[PDB]
Amino acid sequence: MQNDAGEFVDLYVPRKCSASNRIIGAKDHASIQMNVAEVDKVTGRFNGQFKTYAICGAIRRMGESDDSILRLAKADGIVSKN
Amino acid sequence: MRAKWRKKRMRRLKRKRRKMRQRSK
Amino acid sequence: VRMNVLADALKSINNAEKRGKRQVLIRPCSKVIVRFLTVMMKHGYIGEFEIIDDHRAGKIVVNLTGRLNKCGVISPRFDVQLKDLEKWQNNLLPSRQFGFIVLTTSAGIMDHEEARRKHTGGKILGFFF
Amino acid sequence: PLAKDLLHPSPEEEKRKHKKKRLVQSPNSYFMDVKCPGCYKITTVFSHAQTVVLCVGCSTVLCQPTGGKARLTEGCSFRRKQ
Amino acid sequence: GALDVLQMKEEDVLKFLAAGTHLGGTNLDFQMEQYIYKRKSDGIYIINLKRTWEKLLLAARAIVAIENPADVSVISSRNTGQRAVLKFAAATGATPIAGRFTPGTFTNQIQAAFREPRLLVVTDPRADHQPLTEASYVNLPTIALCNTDSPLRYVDIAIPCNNKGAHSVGLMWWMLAREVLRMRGTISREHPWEVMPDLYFYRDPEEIEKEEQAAAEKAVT
Amino acid sequence: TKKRRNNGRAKKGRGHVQPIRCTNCARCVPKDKAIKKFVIRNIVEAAAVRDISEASVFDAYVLPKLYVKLHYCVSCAIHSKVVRNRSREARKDRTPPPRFRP
Amino acid sequence: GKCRGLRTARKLRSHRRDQKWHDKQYKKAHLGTALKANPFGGASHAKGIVLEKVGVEAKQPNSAIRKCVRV
Amino acid sequence: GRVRTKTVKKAARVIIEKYYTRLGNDFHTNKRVCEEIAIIPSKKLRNKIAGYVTHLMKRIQRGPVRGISIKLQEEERERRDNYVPEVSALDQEIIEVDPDTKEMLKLLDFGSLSNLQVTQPTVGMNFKTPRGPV
RNA sequence: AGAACGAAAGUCGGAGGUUCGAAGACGAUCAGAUACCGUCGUAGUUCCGACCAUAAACGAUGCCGACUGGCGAUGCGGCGGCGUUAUUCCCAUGACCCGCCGGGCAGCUUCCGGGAAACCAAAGUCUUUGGGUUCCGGGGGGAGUAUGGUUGCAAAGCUGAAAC
RNA sequence: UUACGGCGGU
Ligand SMILES: [Mg+2]
Ligand SMILES: [Zn+2]
Repeated sequence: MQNDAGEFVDLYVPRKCSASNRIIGAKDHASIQMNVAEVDKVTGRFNGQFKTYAICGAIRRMGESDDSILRLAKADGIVSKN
Repeated sequence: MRAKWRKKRMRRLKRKRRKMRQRSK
Repeated sequence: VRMNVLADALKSINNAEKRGKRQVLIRPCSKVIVRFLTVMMKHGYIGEFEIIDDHRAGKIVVNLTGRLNKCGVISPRFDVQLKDLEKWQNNLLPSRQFGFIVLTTSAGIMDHEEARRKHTGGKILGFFF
Repeated sequence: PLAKDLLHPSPEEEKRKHKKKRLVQSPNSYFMDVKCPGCYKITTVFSHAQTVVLCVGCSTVLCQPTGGKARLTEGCSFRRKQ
Repeated sequence: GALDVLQMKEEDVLKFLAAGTHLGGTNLDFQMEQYIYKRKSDGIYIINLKRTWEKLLLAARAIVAIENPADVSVISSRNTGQRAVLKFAAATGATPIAGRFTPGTFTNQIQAAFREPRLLVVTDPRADHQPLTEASYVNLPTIALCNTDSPLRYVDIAIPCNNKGAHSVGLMWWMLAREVLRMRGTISREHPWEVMPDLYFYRDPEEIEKEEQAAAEKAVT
Repeated sequence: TKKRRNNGRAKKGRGHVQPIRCTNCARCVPKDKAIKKFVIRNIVEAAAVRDISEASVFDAYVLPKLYVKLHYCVSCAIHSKVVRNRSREARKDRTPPPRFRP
Repeated sequence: GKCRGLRTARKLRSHRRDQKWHDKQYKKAHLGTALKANPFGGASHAKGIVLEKVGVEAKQPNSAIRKCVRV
Repeated sequence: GRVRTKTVKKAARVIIEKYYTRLGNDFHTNKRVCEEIAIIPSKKLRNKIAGYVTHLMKRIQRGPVRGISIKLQEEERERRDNYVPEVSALDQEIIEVDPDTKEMLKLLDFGSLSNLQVTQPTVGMNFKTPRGPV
């Protein structure tokens, strides 16, 4: 974690969500890491690249994952912008 | 013995040592 | 009957960030809570915030982020010296690395690390981490 | 509902709320124009009036107060001004 | 979509409105206030059909993102949506668990139906909440084509269409099945898809075998 | 252990309801504690109806109802069996039992 | 709960010097009447003559004749 | 006392599923089938399994008992796999709608496109059944 | 510090005394019934004027302030609405229907959280501890007793130990 | 309707 000599001293850096930006633990088994597969501009077919979004399990169990992934795809290449 | 019939027997008792201590003027 | 409008301002932040929300609403302003929030803005725990200026003490909408844990207050505004500031750290900070208490000096509302560089003591105002 | 942009609302959702508790406070009142039928001056009575208001020439009833919003007795040349 | 390739395509909206799917009426969940338009004069709520179109293309993007085709655990409990699931999974090559979901299936690793997917898709949230609860433990996203009633705890790409009508449920499986194979190379995207959506509608009682073969004494007998 | 959320008595914003007296044992209970029952039983004991119509001078005579409100203490509600011992997670329901007229 | 504040230390001190009179092993060290009460009287040992040998009985689970004197 | 045990009711479902075609609705023939096809240890449960197997043989030829044998198993492919109709109930060429649901497909940019005549839901608000006990 | 109102029972004075009914009498029941049951019944209930200041006076939760989920309602106003309905043959008002706003007793649910757990949307914002401020608890007994103070017509209340 | 009791330590 960037010590005095600046070398990486940690076990591992775990994930963090993008709905409430909390730190998903090693046992938070309600936390999805989901894939959204976009298509190219011309043929509507799976060109080969996608997107990844993590949702922490506490914000899942609360009730607004669908409110979340609408909004965290809203800015990010989606259908709407409306 | 109940709590209120612990009172009544020790209310009947304290109205006696208020009277026997008053006996010896 | 609102004794300490700072403490309500920070309690409104503390409950609404653990829900994970992006925005809050602080109802009465003061010139001691706008200078409070620009301390944790220049250290980047929160971000943009508006002063919704009405003619009385206006509202404040803070765009929260999600870098924050607890932003409490010290409700007695104690005095703290510079031989005293080291005991306030290891009572209520999570570490010696990060977090800040914030004490209002005679020279302006500053951190604890900014104050010991300027080498003035003042009254403690709150803490955030 | 984690990220409702509560600084820019639709003003007919902001119309639903109290006269306090709004993003900026505003009364639910107005001044309104009243012409008695067969007279020659507009009267500009407040909407939530409280007294038995008399007119200038035609000394008769002009508006009658109630719980909230004072009732105009006769159907008059009436509109919500400014 | 963002393109014209993935747009609303007005002619198929004539299958939405020939299946209902703008029907709610009773009342609404507070986290499906976003997919509403208004209450009718009847007390009934109607649904902005571009919102259920924008999520359905978003939900079909989720299935194509799964590499293994025999992996999206497609489940249902209520009867309308049991014929639909079983040849959804025959169409796009998925894994169907129809009827009564056996509790302790996704993750109790001893018995025979120990199936561990990487995505899930539901007919109804509150009528089938037992897999919703269990998919929260193998950290596995679910997609529930939810009505204005049904709650939204363990769901992720919840489609706001309908879950109670007979023709309503079967079209939404059809419209999703047409799309998930259109993001694959199957449907040629200009020519229509040949599987007529009457195939996905819930079965009547056994008055079937009278009326269909009483219109077949000139082609068989 | 607080057994019941409302404490048997369905009052909220009061200090004192009118104490009414039980119907068979004449015991004093408050008005909203009492196990209420309202009986609209026919007076004729409807086995005994086509034994009086031969004796009736009228042909379509509407037999009168009988209107009694029984209000109980909880002690003589159980022993005379209008209420019954129940279970934990089936106490929190305020519904009456089914009717079933025949 | 607690009144608090920077200037209220008179209330917080005249609340402690009388809520200290309610725990016992302070109270039998400062109240005085429990200092006279013990026969040793703030001491550790005492001499005394023996007046009577007695045998008391043991408590509820045991049964024995414990021997004592009457100093 | 007639009620039949588990291991007889267990061993009948393993037979009659797997040998649905090698049977009949006769007790005395299916008695001889059951000894031929699986080792029964003694005579009493031989013809007591056979009785319950025949109890299903007059039965699973009528209705949907757990009868996943091939004659049932391919039969519902006349139902779910077959039966594509010639008229689509998605296509009536006329659908009747509401004045607000054409507001919904006016901002969906579709008001001038298809036929779509309306039937307005009437004056009312007589939903929400009269609440409480009577 | 200080005052006010305080159920019942109670005490004092005067009216009144139907009913119920401490005490009491008597009959039953019982080994024994000074208890349950039965009958008669005094003080009391009932009003008036003076006193007493206690109750499981219980939401067993001091008051004030904020923030933090949802839904269906019920009560009071206020605003706006398809309509049916009232004299209404039209108006303006009442009734019902759909909402929204504020305040009130509340309710159903939930993994916001909390808790020893029952459970509580406050008993939550608490080892990530600090929004005011009041009273009060420190193992159980001895004890709400002893003494003193004061109050009271009396009963008793308030203040309240220690030996052991 | 009546229906009370059960020596001390394991
Ligand atoms: Mg008692
Ligand atoms: Zn009774």
